[PDB]
Amino acid sequence: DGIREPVSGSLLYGNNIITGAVVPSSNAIGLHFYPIWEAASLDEWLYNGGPYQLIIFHFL
Amino acid sequence: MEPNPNRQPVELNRTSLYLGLLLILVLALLFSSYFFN
Amino acid sequence: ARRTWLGDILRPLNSEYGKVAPGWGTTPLMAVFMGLFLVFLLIILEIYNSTLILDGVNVSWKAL
Amino acid sequence: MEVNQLGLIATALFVLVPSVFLIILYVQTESQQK
Amino acid sequence: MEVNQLGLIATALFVLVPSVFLIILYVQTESQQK
Amino acid sequence: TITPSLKGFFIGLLSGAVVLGLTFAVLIAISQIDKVQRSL
Amino acid sequence: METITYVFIFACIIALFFFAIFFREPPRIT
Amino acid sequence: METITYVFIFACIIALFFFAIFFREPPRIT
Amino acid sequence: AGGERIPLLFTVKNLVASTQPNVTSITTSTDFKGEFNVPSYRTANFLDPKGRGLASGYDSAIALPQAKEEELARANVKRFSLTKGQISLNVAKVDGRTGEIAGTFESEQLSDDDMGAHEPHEVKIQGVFYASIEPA
Amino acid sequence: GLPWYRVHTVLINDPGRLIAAHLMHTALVAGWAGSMALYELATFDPSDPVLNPMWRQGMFVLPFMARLGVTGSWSGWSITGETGIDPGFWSFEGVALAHIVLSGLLFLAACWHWVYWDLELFRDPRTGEPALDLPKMFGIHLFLAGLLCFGFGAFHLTGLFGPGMWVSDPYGLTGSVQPVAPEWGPDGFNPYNPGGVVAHHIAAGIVGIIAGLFHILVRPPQRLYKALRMGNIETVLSSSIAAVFFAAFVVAGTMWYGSATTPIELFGPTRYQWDSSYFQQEINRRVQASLASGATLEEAWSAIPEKLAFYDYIGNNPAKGGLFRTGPMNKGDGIAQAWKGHAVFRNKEGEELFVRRMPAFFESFPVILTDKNGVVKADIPFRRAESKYSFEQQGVTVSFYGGELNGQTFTDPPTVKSYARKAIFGEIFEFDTETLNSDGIFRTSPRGWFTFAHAVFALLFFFGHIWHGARTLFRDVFSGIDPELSPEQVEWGFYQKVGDVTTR
Ligand code: CLA
Ligand code: CLA
Ligand code: CLA
Ligand code: CLA
Ligand code: CLA
Ligand code: CLA
Ligand SMILES: CCCCCCCCCCCCCCCC(=O)OC[C@H](COP(=O)(O)OC[C@@H](O)CO)OC(=O)CCCCCCCCCCCCCCC
Ligand SMILES: CC1=C(/C=C/C(C)=C/C=C/C(C)=C/C=C/C=C(C)/C=C/C=C(C)/C=C/C2=C(C)CCCC2(C)C)C(C)(C)CCC1
Ligand SMILES: CCCCCCCCCCCCO[C@@H]1O[C@H](CO)[C@@H](O[C@H]2O[C@H](CO)[C@@H](O)[C@H](O)[C@H]2O)[C@H](O)[C@H]1O
Ligand SMILES: CCCCCCCS[C@@H]1O[C@H](CO)[C@@H](O)[C@H](O)[C@H]1O
Ligand SMILES: CCCCCCCS[C@@H]1O[C@H](CO)[C@@H](O)[C@H](O)[C@H]1O
Ligand SMILES: CCCCCCCS[C@@H]1O[C@H](CO)[C@@H](O)[C@H](O)[C@H]1O
Ligand SMILES: [Ca+2]
Ligand SMILES: [Ca+2]
Repeated sequence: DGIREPVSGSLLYGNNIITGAVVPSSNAIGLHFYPIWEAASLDEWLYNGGPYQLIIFHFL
Repeated sequence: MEPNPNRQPVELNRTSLYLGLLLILVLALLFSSYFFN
Repeated sequence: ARRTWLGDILRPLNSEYGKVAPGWGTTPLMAVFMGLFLVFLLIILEIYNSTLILDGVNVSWKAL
Repeated sequence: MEVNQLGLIATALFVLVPSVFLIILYVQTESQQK
Repeated sequence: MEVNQLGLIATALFVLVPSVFLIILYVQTESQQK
Repeated sequence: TITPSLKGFFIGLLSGAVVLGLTFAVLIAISQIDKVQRSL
Repeated sequence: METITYVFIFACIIALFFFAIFFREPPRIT
Repeated sequence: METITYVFIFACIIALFFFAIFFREPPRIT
Repeated sequence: AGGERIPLLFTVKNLVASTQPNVTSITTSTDFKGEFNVPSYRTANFLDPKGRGLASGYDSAIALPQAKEEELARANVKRFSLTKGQISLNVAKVDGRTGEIAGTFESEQLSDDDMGAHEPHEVKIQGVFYASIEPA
Repeated sequence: GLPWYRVHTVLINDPGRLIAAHLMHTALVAGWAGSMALYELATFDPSDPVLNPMWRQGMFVLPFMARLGVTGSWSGWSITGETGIDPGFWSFEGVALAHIVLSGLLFLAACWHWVYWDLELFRDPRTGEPALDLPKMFGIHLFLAGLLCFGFGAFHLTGLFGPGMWVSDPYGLTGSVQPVAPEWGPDGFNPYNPGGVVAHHIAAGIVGIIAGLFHILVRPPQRLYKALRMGNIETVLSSSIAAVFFAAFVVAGTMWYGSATTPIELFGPTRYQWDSSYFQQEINRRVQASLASGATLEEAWSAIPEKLAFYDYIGNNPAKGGLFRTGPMNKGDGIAQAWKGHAVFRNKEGEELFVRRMPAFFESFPVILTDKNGVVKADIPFRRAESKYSFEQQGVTVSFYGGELNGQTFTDPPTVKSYARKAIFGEIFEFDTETLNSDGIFRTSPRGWFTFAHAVFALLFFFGHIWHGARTLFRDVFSGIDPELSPEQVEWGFYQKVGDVTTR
C-alpha cells in the first residue's frame, strides 16, 4: 500500500501455504510499468513488489 | 488347507495410482498448514 | 464342509434360510408398533424441546 | 515460527501411509500375468 | 524427558521406508503367475 | 393433569391423523374407481 | 522445517505431473 | 512419545513372531 | 496416593520432654511434651546420582560442562537441614511396682529435603510407646 | 480384478471369514479402549478435582469409566479426591488391562475363524451353499441384547448387583457414583432425571426380550422378505447403518445440551450454562442469601466454593475452542490454580459498575462497563481523541471479595483495565501457564470434541445408509442396465403403469 508497511508473503519469511502470497506491487507505483530494469537494484525491486507485475503480465 | 473359493485378485491401474497420489499430495498440501498451526 | 461339536448343536438355528410366512403375515401388527413408536419418539422429542410441558417434569439440571 | 511439534510427523505419515498403500497395490497389479 | 524433537520422525521413517520397500516387493511376488 | 401443551400435543396428533386419514381415504377411493387395465 | 515440508510436497506434485503426462498409460483403440 | 515409540516397535516385533511361526511358508518335500 | 514417595528421618534425637508440675507419682494421667532435633535425612558424605555432594563429591553438573550454573545452583550446592520436631506421650498404663509405663505418642516433624533440592513435607507420626524408669 | 474400494466384498458369501473380520474389528476397538485408558492414566493429574478435573485435561475415556462406577486407581486415589481407597480389581487400570486381554483373545479367535472358514454350520442344509438365516439371527441377537439391556438396568444401575451411575447436584459440585432407582412416572422421560435412565433399560430390555422371542419364533411375511431383500446380508448393513447414525445424532445432542448421562464433572459444563448465566445466577443467589443473613461482603463472597466460581468462567465453555487448537483446555488458558476472588468495579462516584461479558460467538470483545440499569459508565476506548468514558476519566477502581485477592483494592488504571479484560470472561482465576507452555488461546472440552466427532460421523453414516440401501434394492443392475432394455418401458404412453409390461 505504498506506506512503508511491508507485508510478508513468502514461506521463508514466516508464511504457510494458506497465508503465503506474492504480494501486489506498491501503491506508490500505481499503474506505472515497473520491470526489473526500472529499479536501482533487485533489493529495491523486491521491496516494491516487482515480482507481482512480472508474474501477472507474463501469466496473462 | 483346501483353498477358499471366495478369494479374488485386486487391481490398481496406473491412472488410478496417479489420481490417488494427486489426491493424497494435494490433501497434504492443504492440511499441512493446519497440522503445523 | 467341517462339522464340529458346537456346529452340530447350533445347526438348527441356521437351517431355515429363505423361510417366510404367507402373504402379508404380521405386517398390520408391525405397522401398529411402528406408529406407536413414532408417537413415542415425538413425545420424548417434544419434552426435551419444551414443546410438550408436563406437570412435575422440569427439563433442566435444576430439579433433575 | 512456533509451530506444532507433531505437525511434521502428522504431515509425513498423512502422505506416506496412503501413498504406500497405493504403490503396493499398483506394483502387484503390474506383476500379474499379462 | 528432553529428547531430540526429530527423534520420533527419524525412528518412524527408519521403520516405515525400508519396511514398505519389502512389503511392496513381497506382495508383487505373491501376485505373479504361479 | 392435562396441561395446555399436552392438550396442544393431542390437537396436533389428531390433526396429523386427520390429514393422513383423509389423504389415504381419497387415494384409495380414486385407485378403486380408476383401475389399470390388464390383459387376462 | 515447515518450509521444507511445503516445498517437498509441491515438488512431489510437479514430479507427479511429469510422470502422469509422459509416463501415462497410452490410450489404445481396440 | 518416546515410551510409545519403544513399546510400539516391541509390539510389532511380537506380532512378527506370530506371523513368522504360524503363517510361515510351510516346508514341503518334493 | 498416586505414588509420591516421602522419605523421612523418623527420630527423637536430643529429645527433651517434660510432664505437668506436681507429678508425685506417674499415673495414667501423666503426659510428656517436648521437642527434638531433625537433622538432614542424608548426612554430609552422601553423593547424588551425578556424584555431587556436600562434604564430598563434585560441585557442578560435570556432564553439562558449558551449561550456565545459576539455574542448577539448588541442585549443585548441597545444604544440610536441621529443624525441630515436637512430640507428646500420653501415658495409658503404669506398673507402679516395676517402674514400667506405656501409652500412645504423636510426633510432628519435617521429611527429607534431599539436601536442599526441594521443600520438605510435614509429617505426623502416631504410635505406641514403652518406657522403664529406674532410680539412678 | 477387484477395484481397491471393493476388496472387502470377498466376505459377502463367506460367513466364517466375515465373522473373523468382525472379530478383528472388535479386537482393534477393544485394544483402542485399553490403549486410550493407559495413555490417559499416564498423563492424568488426579491431585485437584476442583480446578483441574479430568475435562480440563483432555480426558476422553476416563469420564466414561467414571460414569458407570469406575472411580479409583490401584495407586490409591479416586476421581472425587479421596486418598487411601481400595477399588478392587476394577480400577481404571484393571478396566484397561481387561480390554487389552479381551483384544488378544478376540485376535486369536479371528485367526481360528479365518483358517477354519468352511464350517458346515454356514451351509444351507438343502443346497450346500453358504447361507445365513438373517431373520432368525436377528431374533437371537435381539433377545440377547434385551437380556443384557435389562440386566444392566436392573442390577448395575440400581446398585442391586453393581455400582450404580454418576449423579450430581444441579451445579456439579458434589458428584459421585450412586445406586439409582427407576422412575416409573412421566418424569422418567426427562433427560435430566437419572431414574429414567434406569427405567429405560429395565423396560426397553423386557421389550427387547419379548420382541426377540417374537423374531425367533415368527418368520417374516413373504411380502416384507421380498421387499426388504431379507436373503441379502447387505440389507442388514443398510438398516443397521441407519440405526447407528440415528443413535450417533442422539448422543451428539445429549452431549451438547446436557443430560443425566453427560454430567458436567465428567465432560465439563455446557455452552448453554454460559448463555443463560446459569452459574452466575446461583453465585449471586448464595451471596445475597449470605448478605441477608448479616454476612459482610468479604464473608459472602468467601463462602462461594471455588468449584462453583470456576464454572462461571468462559474458559470452561465448550463453544470457545478451535478445530486445530489441539489438546487439553489447560494448554490454552493454563492450569487453573486458584480463584482470585470476585472483582467489583466502581467509578469515582462510588457506583458499582459491571463489565459486559463476552458471548461465546466472539473471539475478541471490547471492555464496556455499565451501572445496574445497563447505562454505559466506562470503557476502554480504541480511538482516544474523543474518549469520554475512559477508566482514567471516570476514576474506575476494582476491589476483590473472596479468593486470593480478598480485601484488596486497585486504583492504578493499567492494573484496573487488566482485571476488566479478565472480567469479560466471567470469574477471574490464577493460572499456571508455564508447566504446559500454554499459549493463552481457548480450547474446547471433551464435551465439545465428543459432539463434533459424533455429529460428523453420524452425517457421514447417512451416506453409508443411502449407499448400501441402494446396493441392496438395485443389486440386479449393479453392473449396468439390461443391454436389451425395452424402449417401450422408458418411453411414455406404452404402459399404463410405469415399468409394468402387463399394463399394455
Ligand atoms: C514470448 C516471449 C516473451 C514475451 C511476449 C515477454 C513479455 C514481457 N516481458 Mg519477459 N522474458 C522472456 C520472454 C517473454 N517476455 C524470457 C524467455 C525471459 C528470460 C530471458 C524473460 C525475462 C523478462 C524479465 C526479467 C522481465 C521481462 C518483462 C516483460 C514485459 C516487458 C517486455 C518489454 O518491455 O519488451 C519491450 C519490447 C518491445 C516493446 C518491442 C516489441 C517489438 C514487436 C515486434 C513490436 C510490436 C509489439 C506490439 C505490442 C504488437 C503485439 C500484437 C501481436 C501481433 C503480438 C513483457 C510482459 C519485464 C516485466 O515483467 O515487467 C513487469 C521484466 O522485468 N521478461
Ligand atoms: C465384555 C464386556 C464389556 C464391559 C463390561 C465393558 C465396559 C466398559 N467399556 Mg468396553 N468394549 C467391549 C466389552 C466390554 N466393555 C468390547 C467387546 C469392545 C469392542 C467393541 C469394547 C470397546 C470399548 C470402547 C471403544 C470403550 C469401551 C468403554 C468401556 C467403559 C464404559 C462403557 C460404556 O459407556 O458403554 C456405553 C454403551 C452403550 C451406550 C451401548 C449402546 C447400545 C446400542 C444403543 C444398542 C443398539 C442395538 C440394540 C440391538 C437395539 C435394541 C435394544 C433392545 C433392548 C430394545 C466400561 C468400563 C469406554 C471406555 O471408557 O474405555 C476405556 C470406551 O470408550 N469399551
Ligand atoms: C417407562 C419406560 C421407559 C423410560 C422411563 C424411558 C426413558 C428414556 N428413553 Mg426409552 N424406551 C422404552 C422405555 C422407556 N424409556 C421402550 C419400551 C422402548 C422400545 C425399545 C424405548 C426406546 C427408546 C429409544 C429409541 C430412545 C429412548 C430414549 C429414552 C430417554 C429419553 C430422554 C432423552 O434423552 O431423549 C433424547 C432422544 C430424543 C429426544 C429422540 C430424538 C428423535 C430424533 C429427533 C428423530 C430423528 C432422527 C433422525 C436421524 C433425523 C435427525 C436430523 C438431525 C440431524 C437434524 C429416556 C432415558 C431416547 C434416548 O436414548 O435418549 C438418550 C431414545 O432415542 N427410549
Ligand atoms: C471419537 C473420536 C475421538 C474424540 C472426540 C477424541 C477427543 C480428544 N482426544 Mg483422543 N484419540 C482418538 C479418538 C478421539 N479423541 C483416536 C482414534 C486416537 C488414536 C489416534 C486418539 C489419541 C489421542 C491422543 C494421543 C490425545 C488425544 C487427545 C484428545 C483430546 C483433544 C482432541 C484434539 O485436540 O483433537 C484435534 C482434532 C483435529 C485436529 C481434527 C482432525 C481433522 C482431520 C485431520 C480431518 C481429515 C480430513 C480428511 C483428510 C478429508 C478427506 C477428504 C476426501 C474424502 C476427499 C480430546 C478430548 C489429547 C489429550 O488431551 O489427551 C489427554 C491427546 O494428547 N486423543
Ligand atoms: C458398519 C459400517 C460399514 C461396513 C461394514 C461397510 C462395508 C462395505 N462398504 Mg460401506 N460405507 C459406510 C459404512 C460401512 N460400509 C459409510 C459410513 C460410508 C460413507 C463414508 C460408506 C460408503 C461406501 C462406498 C461409497 C462403498 C462402500 C463399499 C463397501 C463394501 C467394500 C468395502 C471395502 O472394500 O473398502 C476398502 C477400503 C479401503 C481399502 C481403505 C479405506 C480407507 C478409508 C477411506 C480411510 C481411512 C479409514 C479408517 C481406517 C477408518 C476408521 C473408521 C472409524 C473412524 C469409523 C463393504 C461391503 C463399496 C461397495 O459398495 O463395494 C461393492 C463402495 O463402493 N461403502
Ligand atoms: C433423505 C432421507 C432418506 C432416503 C432417501 C432414504 C432411503 C431409503 N431408505 Mg432410509 N432412513 C432415513 C432416511 C432416508 N432413507 C432416516 C432418517 C431413518 C431413521 C434412522 C431411515 C431408516 C431406514 C431403515 C431402517 C431402512 C431404510 C431403507 C431405505 C431404502 C428403502 C426406502 C425406505 O425405506 O424409506 C423409508 C422412509 C422414509 C425415510 C420417509 C419417512 C417419513 C417420515 C415417517 C415422516 C415423519 C413426519 C414427522 C413425524 C413429523 C413430525 C416432525 C417433528 C420434528 C415435529 C431407501 C434406500 C430400508 C432399506 O435399506 O431397504 C433395503 C430400510 O430397511 N431407511
Ligand atoms: C488408520 C490407517 C488408515 C490407512 C488408510 C490408507 C488408505 C487410504 C487412502 C485411499 C486413497 C484412495 C485414492 C484412490 C484414487 C483412485 O483410484 O481413483 C481412480 C478410481 C478409478 O476406479 P475404477 O473403477 O476405474 O477401477 C480401476 C481400479 O484399478 C482401481 O482400483 O476411482 C476411485 O477410486 C473413486 C475415488 C476417486 C477420487 C479421485 C480424486 C482425484 C482428484 C484429484 C484431487 C486433488 C486435486 C484437487 C485440485 C483442486
Ligand atoms: C495377542 C494376545 C495378547 C495381547 C494383546 C495385545 C497386546 C493387544 C493390544 C492391542 C492394541 C494396543 C490395540 C490398539 C488399537 C488402536 C487402534 C485401532 C487405533 C485406531 C486409530 C484410528 C482409526 C484413528 C483415526 C484418526 C486419526 C489417526 C486422526 C484423527 C481422526 C481419526 C480419529 C479418524 C494377550 C497377552 C493379552 C493374551 C492373548 C494373546
Ligand atoms: C504402512 C502402510 C501399509 C499398507 C499395507 C497395505 C497392504 C495391502 C496388501 C495387498 C494384498 C494383495 O494380495 C495379493 O493379491 C494378489 C492378487 O491381487 C494375489 O495374487 C493371486 O492373483 C494373481 C492374479 O490372478 C495370480 O497371478 C497369483 O498367482 C495369485 O496368487 C496374491 O496372492 C495376494 O498376496
Ligand atoms: C496394565 C496396568 C499397568 C499398571 C499401571 C501402573 C500401576 S497404576 C499407576 O501407578 C502410578 C504410580 O503410583 C500412578 O501415578 C498412576 O496414577 C496409576 O495409574
Ligand atoms: C489378571 C490378574 C487378576 C488379579 C485379580 C486380583 C483380585 S483383587 C480383589 O478383587 C475383588 C473383586 O474386585 C475386590 O473386591 C477385592 O477388594 C480385591 O482385593
Ligand atoms: C497489570 C497486569 C497484571 C494484573 C493481573 C492480570 C489479570 S489476572 C492474570 O491473568 C493472566 C492471563 O489469564 C493469568 O495467566 C494469570 O494467572 C493472572 O495472574
Ligand atoms: Ca493418659
Ligand atoms: Ca510460554
